[PDB]
Amino acid sequence: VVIGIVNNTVYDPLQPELDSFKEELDKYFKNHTSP
Amino acid sequence: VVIGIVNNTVYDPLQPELDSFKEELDKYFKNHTSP
Amino acid sequence: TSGWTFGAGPALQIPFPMQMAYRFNGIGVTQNVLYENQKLIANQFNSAI
Ligand SMILES: *[C@@H]1O[C@H](CO)[C@@H](O[C@@H]2O[C@H](CO)[C@@H](O[C@H]3O[C@H](CO)[C@@H](O)[C@H](O)[C@@H]3O)[C@H](O)[C@H]2NC(C)=O)[C@H](O)[C@H]1NC(C)=O
Ligand SMILES: *[C@@H]1O[C@H](CO)[C@@H](O[C@@H]2O[C@H](CO)[C@@H](O[C@H]3O[C@H](CO)[C@@H](O)[C@H](O)[C@@H]3O)[C@H](O)[C@H]2NC(C)=O)[C@H](O)[C@H]1NC(C)=O
Ligand SMILES: *[C@@H]1O[C@H](CO)[C@@H](O)[C@H](O)[C@H]1NC(C)=O
Ligand SMILES: *[C@@H]1O[C@H](CO)[C@@H](O)[C@H](O)[C@H]1NC(C)=O
Ligand SMILES: *[C@@H]1O[C@H](CO)[C@@H](O)[C@H](O)[C@H]1NC(C)=O
Ligand SMILES: *[C@@H]1O[C@H](CO)[C@@H](O)[C@H](O)[C@H]1NC(C)=O
Repeated sequence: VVIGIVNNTVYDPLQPELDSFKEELDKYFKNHTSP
Repeated sequence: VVIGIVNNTVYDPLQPELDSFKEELDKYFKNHTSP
Repeated sequence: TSGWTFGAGPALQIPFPMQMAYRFNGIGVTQNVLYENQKLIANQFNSAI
């Protein structure tokens, strides 16, 4: 509907801090197979 | 204290994406118990 | 051409379709109403003139 809109990405704040926990969780799974 | 308040539920923007993360986490445990 | 900036200082150009969104924000209406009803609003203004 809007005339003149442009194409770009939108960075969202929750995704990076939860991605820190996601990397932490992947590391925890990987270390959890070690024993 | 407030006169005239009504009863209803309140939706919260963090619950649904952390619920998707909880479902992903449960799926990850379920897959991790398979081997 | 410049909204209200020319009366306050150096003249700063601004698109009219954004100046009207600023006016709507001024009168307490969110700006997306303009971007969704621009054609109708323009027709109203022309008919009024
Ligand atoms: C910013 O990103 C938008 C999403 O990728 C993009 O919209 C995409 O535009 C192309 C071409 O205009 C569409 O491609 C389709 O084009 C016609 C329909 O008009 C179909 O018949 C074709 O088979 C093809 O599928 C994409 O579908 C469309 N994407 C979406 C999600 O609608 C914008 O174009 C990008 N911004 C700019 C300035 O290009
Ligand atoms: C919206 O939800 C509220 C919370 O569930 C609810 O409040 C509840 O109201 C009932 C009846 O008014 C209470 O029931 C108690 O009533 C008397 C006290 O007046 C007690 O002696 C009884 O034993 C019984 O326990 C609930 O305790 C009360 N809940 C809470 C948490 O305080 C509202 O009534 C709901 N909205 C509407 C319009 O009903
Ligand atoms: C601005 O005007 C030019 C032509 O003068 C046109 O090509 C362009 O699409 C216009 N931009 C918008 C956002 O309408
Ligand atoms: C892996 O888990 C063990 C206990 O099971 C712990 O001692 C160790 O510090 C962990 N390593 C990492 C990198 O998390
Ligand atoms: C509004 O008035 C009616 C009676 O006129 C009363 O039953 C009701 O509780 C009132 N509502 C509030 C929010 O005070
Ligand atoms: C389960 O984990 C294994 C790791 O060996 C992976 O190859 C597989 O794709 C996983 N399946 C799902 C459904 O996540």
